Amino acid sequence: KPKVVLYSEDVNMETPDTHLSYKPGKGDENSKAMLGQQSMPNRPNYIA
Amino acid sequence: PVYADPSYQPEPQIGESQWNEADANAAGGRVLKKTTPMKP
Repeated sequence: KPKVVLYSEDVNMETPDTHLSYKPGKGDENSKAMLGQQSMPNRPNYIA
Repeated sequence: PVYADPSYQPEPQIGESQWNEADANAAGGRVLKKTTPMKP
């Protein structure tokens, strides 16, 4: 009998104000290693 | 076939790069001999 249910879906994934501070390797292919990517906020930039 | 240079390797400030690492089959690290006083 099922104990867990996951409603899987695709989303319009974005990261508008951050960049990776760490990427396991080359190529953006989903993998177990990619679970450890680290994100970092982009530098502030005031314009006026 | 390169081994760690015992005079400075392994370097205490270098470890694994990800939070989800697979248990290492072989690991290394430094340690202080019993002749060195223990301090926090």
